[PDB]
Amino acid sequence: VLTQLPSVSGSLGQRVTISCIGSSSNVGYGNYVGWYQQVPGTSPKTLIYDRFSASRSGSTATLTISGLQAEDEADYYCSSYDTSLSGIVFGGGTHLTVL
Amino acid sequence: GVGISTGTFNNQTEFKFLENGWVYITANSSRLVHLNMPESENYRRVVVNNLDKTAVNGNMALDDTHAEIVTPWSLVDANAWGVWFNPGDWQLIVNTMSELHLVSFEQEIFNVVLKTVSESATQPPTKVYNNDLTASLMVALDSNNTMPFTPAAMRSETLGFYPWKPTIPTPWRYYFQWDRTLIPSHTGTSGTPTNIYHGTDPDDVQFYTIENSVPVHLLRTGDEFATGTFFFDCKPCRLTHTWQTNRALGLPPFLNSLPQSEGGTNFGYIGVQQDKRRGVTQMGNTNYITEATIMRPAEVGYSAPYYSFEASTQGPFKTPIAAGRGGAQTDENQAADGDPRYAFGRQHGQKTTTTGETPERFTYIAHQDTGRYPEGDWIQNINFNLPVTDDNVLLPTDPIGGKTGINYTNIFNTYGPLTALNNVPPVYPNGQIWDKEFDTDLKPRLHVNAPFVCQNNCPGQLFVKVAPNLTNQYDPDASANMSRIVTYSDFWWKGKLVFKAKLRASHTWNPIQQMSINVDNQFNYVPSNIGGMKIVYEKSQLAPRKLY
Amino acid sequence: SLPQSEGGTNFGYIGVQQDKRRGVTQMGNTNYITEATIMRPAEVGYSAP
Amino acid sequence: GVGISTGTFNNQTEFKFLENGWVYITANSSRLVHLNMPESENYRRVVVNNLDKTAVNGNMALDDTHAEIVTPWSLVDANAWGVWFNPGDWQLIVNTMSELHLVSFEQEIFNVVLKTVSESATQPPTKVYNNDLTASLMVALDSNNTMPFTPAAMRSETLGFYPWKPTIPTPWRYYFQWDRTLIPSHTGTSGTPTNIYHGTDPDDVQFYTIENSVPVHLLRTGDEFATGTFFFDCKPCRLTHTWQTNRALGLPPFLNSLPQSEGGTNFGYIGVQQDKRRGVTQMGNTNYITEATIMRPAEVGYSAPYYSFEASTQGPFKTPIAAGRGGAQTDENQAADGDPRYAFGRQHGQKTTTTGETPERFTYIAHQDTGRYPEGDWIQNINFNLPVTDDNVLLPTDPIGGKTGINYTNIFNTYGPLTALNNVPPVYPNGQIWDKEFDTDLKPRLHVNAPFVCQNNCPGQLFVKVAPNLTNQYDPDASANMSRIVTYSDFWWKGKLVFKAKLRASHTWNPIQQMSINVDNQFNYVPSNIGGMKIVYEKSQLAPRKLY
Amino acid sequence: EGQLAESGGDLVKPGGSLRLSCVASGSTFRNSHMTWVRQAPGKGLQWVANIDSGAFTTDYVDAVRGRFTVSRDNARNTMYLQMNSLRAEDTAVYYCATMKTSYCIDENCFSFQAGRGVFDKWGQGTLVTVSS
Repeated sequence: VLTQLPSVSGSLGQRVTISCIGSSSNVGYGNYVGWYQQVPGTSPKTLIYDRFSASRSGSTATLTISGLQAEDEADYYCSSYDTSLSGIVFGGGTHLTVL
Repeated sequence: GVGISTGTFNNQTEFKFLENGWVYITANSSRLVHLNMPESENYRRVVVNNLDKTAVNGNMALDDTHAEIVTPWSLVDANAWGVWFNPGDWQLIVNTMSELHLVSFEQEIFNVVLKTVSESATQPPTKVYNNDLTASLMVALDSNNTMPFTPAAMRSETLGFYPWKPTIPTPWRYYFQWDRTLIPSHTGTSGTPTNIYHGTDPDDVQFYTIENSVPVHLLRTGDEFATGTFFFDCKPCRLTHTWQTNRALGLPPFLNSLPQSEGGTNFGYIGVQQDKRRGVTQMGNTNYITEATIMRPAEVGYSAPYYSFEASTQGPFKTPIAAGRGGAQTDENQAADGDPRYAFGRQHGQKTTTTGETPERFTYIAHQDTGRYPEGDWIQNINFNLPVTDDNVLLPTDPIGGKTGINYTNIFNTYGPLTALNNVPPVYPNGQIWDKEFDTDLKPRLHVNAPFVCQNNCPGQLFVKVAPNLTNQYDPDASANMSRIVTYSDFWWKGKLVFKAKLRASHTWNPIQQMSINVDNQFNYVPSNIGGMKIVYEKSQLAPRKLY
Repeated sequence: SLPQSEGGTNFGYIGVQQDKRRGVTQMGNTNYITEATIMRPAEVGYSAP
Repeated sequence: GVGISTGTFNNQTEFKFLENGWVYITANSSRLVHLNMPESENYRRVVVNNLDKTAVNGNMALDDTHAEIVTPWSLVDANAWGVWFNPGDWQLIVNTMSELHLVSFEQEIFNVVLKTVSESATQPPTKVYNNDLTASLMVALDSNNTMPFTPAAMRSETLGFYPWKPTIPTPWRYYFQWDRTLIPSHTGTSGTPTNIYHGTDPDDVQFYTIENSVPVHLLRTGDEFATGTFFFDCKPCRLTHTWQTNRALGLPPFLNSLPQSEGGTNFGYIGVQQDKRRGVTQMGNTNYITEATIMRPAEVGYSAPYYSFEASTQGPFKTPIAAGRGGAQTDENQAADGDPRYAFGRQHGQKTTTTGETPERFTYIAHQDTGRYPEGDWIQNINFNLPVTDDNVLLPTDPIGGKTGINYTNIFNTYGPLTALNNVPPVYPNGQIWDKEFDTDLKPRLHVNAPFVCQNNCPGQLFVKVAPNLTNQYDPDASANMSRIVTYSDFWWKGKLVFKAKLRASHTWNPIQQMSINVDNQFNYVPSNIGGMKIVYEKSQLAPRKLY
Repeated sequence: EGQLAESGGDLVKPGGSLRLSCVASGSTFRNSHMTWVRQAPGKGLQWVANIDSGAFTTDYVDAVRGRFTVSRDNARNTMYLQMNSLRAEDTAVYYCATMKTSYCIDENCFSFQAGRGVFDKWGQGTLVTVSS
């Protein structure tokens, strides 16, 4: 299971980064990475297939969110494909608190 | 005018007998072609991707990725055997003729009808089909062959084979260049191989338009069209098959001990021990003279990799082979690489009363024994010690590259200066008649799809299209789709195709194979009680001819 | 099934399932017709050692 | 007849090669033209007066005031390059041709379709279309050029550039005489500058009606119209550009010290002190002979007041300039006065799928170097004492009239007897092909809108209209607008335009600039997946020619 | 645009069997790699299974190996998950989603390449519980 931060927080309008720190032969390897947003009781929404941005950044991917608002004060999940399991794997999820 | 017809229906086949055993065969075809107006007047550049199917490891053979220009024009293609001959005419041709020459081809369009569908707004929907005495049908004949050649027989999209059933043309499209790389894999292969669509190379871009490349005639309900007569230069085809393989070439060995009693097991014997015999062999270090080692004038057929896929700018494609499999006549389950498999629908042979999307398919087992039997092949060392030991022989039972299911025959090739082979036999009804020779500097010896290949040129493709019928609200500066009155057309297409054939002569004592209606296949050539019709496939090279 | 909007991700689709398709193939023991298995008039180029 | 087509569709461009490198180009263009019935059958006289926009001091350049006659006729105009050539033909022309001649022009209207729209009384709106077979279409060719010449290319209102898209004719209108005074001002000017529309001078009134000046042909659904070939007498056009300014005319100075190693760090030296040199100069009171002061045979290009507006009876208008700017070739943002800017819609090159009223625009930076670089000019006193002092030199950095934004070059004219300049280069696709010479006693030396100008006359304009289709309640004694059956026409316009060109020759060791498709512009010349088309501008005078 | 719709989730006795359904709308289902994912209340997203467009191959997680069976019907344009041998751990909200098979290289997507690990679209979901 990929290692994902427990939570991050920031005031309105600021920039934040949520990191996915999985290992090699995994998210930290040539495979793609995906990020999803979800509020408890709602299906996840795929952010990066506009103010968002993302970068695999070698062995640790990162999603740079900006323009924090009351909405988007939600949970964010990291997913990829693992060769050691030959299957889709997810990070533990991360919550965002918007001040 | 409006009430005067511009032609006559004709679907008769004539055999005009000439001198010296030659027959002038005239095949007339006539069809009622129905054409709807195009989806959009705009040419499209569509990239078809099946990256979902290919992404599954080991499924690379199912690649359909490509790029194509899709056009508002429809193609009237009559390049198929079933369009010209019914089973009886084909029976006469195959049973009596020995060779077939393609002479001429002309086609014409007449009795053009253009109609408009007006749908009422009544709460129960209703629609009425009015005429439009001023609408036009655009007909373009590419007599200069300026457009890509797209034979519809390869997709079972030619005109129908039943004179009494109306037929439709095929929407025209042609490949737009593209760069695409697909590294093969297998089930259990780790990770995702390089599977990429690279776009287009600008140096290869080619966007053809009928409007710029061909003169377009506008045909109203009182107009007609005729392409004129084109004359082929293709080489003659043979309606005879060869059976002699290398083992049956030349003088057999004299038998010193002939059998003395009738019976299957009462064989004859050569007598002279194999190492004391006479003759010639290409084995300069062996004394054995046997039917397997004796010299033959040349090689009949050739071996090639079977189910070999080669990749290039556009991706992988199967390597074609010019001959069928060996022994398929004894067991159809062994029919494999080299035996063309045709799939078709209710317009082109399948029972017209069948339901479902499943097509009708058949594998053509060519009579000619030019193929090979890779299981009986083998290689052995230059020293030629007999019996051959394990280390000195490579067998079809031997793994190559560590794979248990692949052997040397899968990568073996024996095409050489001594190779001799035959042309592809005609396939009735779905086989293609003629094909265009490539514009390469060095041209292939034969085509796997047509028995007639076109040295210089052959008839330009015929394109039809319903001219736009605008509404008063037209505004060309609007980005939305053009507003057109629902319009369709029905026009009669008549073609005349002229062959020349030689009548066969009985060279031998025994009779030869012929096609005959029999109790097993009786009902394939007659309609059912509900009018259902089918056109089963027929073989075309029954009579045998001596190769050497 | 033609595409309905501009952009790369908007592809077209052939629609008919592959093993239900129509055409001519030199593969006499399979019903699959793809752009890699469909019959072509001849071979352009060649592989050599 | 109703059911017989009266013409054929053709959009091919033919090149027929002749003796001594001359090549005869025949551009065929064909379009389906869609025409609606006019809003009113009456010749209106209407004045536009944008006093509200010009009332804001400093907006005088935004003036639109004008009196015009609006007619019920529509103009079928094909005087643009895009109507006759596709990008590939333009590539061939510009790359292989050196000079171009306009030879002939002809057009015809055929396959006239007339329809009427009836809207049902059914509660859900619906409407149906019927062929009014007796309807008529009024065509009028101004063979004698009696009507005012109104080219559509100036308003981006010519026929479409795509053969496969229906096109509309522009509603015809022509300027009426008016008087207008507009005193210029700036933001902060007190009060209101004199801003008045003075009406019309009776001595200049000119009211033109087609029905009185031109024979009108009534074409029914089965009739056709043809103008007959017309021949031009225009001057030749050059598909080459001149790079030599005044600094590059004649014999360069001899270098007494050539370099000894490569690289841009190593230059040459003339080696003779500037005041001890030999040569000819027009500076009778100085001994210096320098590349900036040496006598050149004449002057290439000329300086003109740039962004100068001159006023006449009809109000302000920009002074046109016959040459482009300098430095714009390296920095497009400097593209300025003298470089035409074309704004066009989806009929004439803009992407056919874009949504919005914004037109697609481009500034044509010509390859020729006949322009000027005002920031590099300077005047200095007759004494010519070097280095020049502040009081003896006038620079672009110096103001005029106390204005910090206006320098002397803005009001500077150096057109003289020694001025040498070139004709405007063709602009593809939106550029006008030909133009009519002014009917003045002294005619202008060139026109800025079309490379070809007409010494005496050139082809008459074509006006199409839908003849009134009256109801049964028509009462000519009624003041209200005429009541007519909603009617429209769709007719095929075909045209043939004949050019005569010369093939270029290789004069130098090096290759020259050529048009070519590349990965950057690859997709401009092909359709999108939903049929999106465009035609991007391409330069004309690629090759260089030595001016002297 | 069309969307997916799950159904069949509900409390069921442990050790039993059930069958979740995922109806698909739009023409892309026949062409799409389908996947099932499950989310336990307040827990992390957990992959369940994937099946390709042509039903050529199927993959599951070990937690459901030999217990769940994914299947699809292009004629019914639907996906199904047979959850046999239900266990307490199965209590969660189950979603059916589309795996992105193609990712474009250029931002305007003039070039494409295959990949795995990103889900393009998600369904509504259905709640399943395992208790007596």
